[PDB]
Amino acid sequence: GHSYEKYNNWETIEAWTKQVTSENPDLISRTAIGTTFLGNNIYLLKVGKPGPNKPAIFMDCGFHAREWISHAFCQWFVREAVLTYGYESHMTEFLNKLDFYVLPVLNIDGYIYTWTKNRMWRKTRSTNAGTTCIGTDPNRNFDAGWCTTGASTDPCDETYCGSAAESEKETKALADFIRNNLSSIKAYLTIHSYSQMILYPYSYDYKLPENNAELNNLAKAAVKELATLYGTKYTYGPGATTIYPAAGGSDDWAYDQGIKYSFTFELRDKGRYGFILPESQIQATCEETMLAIKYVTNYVLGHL
Ligand SMILES: CCCn1cnc(C[C@H](CCCN)C(=O)O)c1
Ligand SMILES: [Zn+2]
Ligand SMILES: [Zn+2]
Repeated sequence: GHSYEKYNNWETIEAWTKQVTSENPDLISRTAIGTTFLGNNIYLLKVGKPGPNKPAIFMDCGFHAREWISHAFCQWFVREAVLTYGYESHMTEFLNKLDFYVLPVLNIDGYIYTWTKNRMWRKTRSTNAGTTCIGTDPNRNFDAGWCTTGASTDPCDETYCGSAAESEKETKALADFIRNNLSSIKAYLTIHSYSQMILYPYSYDYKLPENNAELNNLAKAAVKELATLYGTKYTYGPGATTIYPAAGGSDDWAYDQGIKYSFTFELRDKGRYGFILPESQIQATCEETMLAIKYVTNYVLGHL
């Protein structure tokens, strides 16, 4: 059975994508945007009250298999949408005016692998020529400074960028969906863990986006909002001044497509538990993260 306060295996998440859709037909529709290396359907939930020509926000979770709190967060976001639509002013305004494309688990194959064999798996589960080493880092596989600094050319590395940009079925599917819906997607949010940061572009080169000042003040404000609940401390900034290079990211790629609000969220903790964040922190982590995501959503809605 599914629980929003526990980590759910893929079979349970997949069943939940179907059930949450059938239980909430006037707010949610489900599609499959492609299949993974292992043939699993990559489900996408479109959350919002259907209406003519609505702007959208795209959010994905589970790029990196071991970052289980990310997968939990996408599910919590849907939980919140369903639960509070009609019961709280902001969420119902959000669902009435915007559509949210929520991709709960991008790297399904890796996620399954973290449940069956290796809790610390990160990459996809595709095969690489000339080696028995498996997988490509999906967040080094986008066409954004592809395979430059911070992305490894070695297939045995955790940061391998793949044989080519969009070599992975999962990243090709995501990129295809975004390119096909570029005129409506106004923001791109990608959920990861750990380290408690809100990043924005650029991580493939030492350069700053043209709307750097705007993104910095929004990230700063979202960090402040997140902290109000439990005092959790996040850092933020463009990759260029905040982290070491990490070329081939989807945030940078989405931004270079023209999606001006493109953010990577790295959730709890700061390293005590790292990727193995206890289930007892799911609720609090998701609740505080909701405050930042809603802050960003509200901002986007006011900046259309
Ligand atoms: C200990 C935290 C490590 N961690 C895990 N996941 C991430 C997300 C970044 C995003 C980089 C900007 N595209 C990355 O893919 O490197 C960081
Ligand atoms: Zn990650
Ligand atoms: Zn709540």
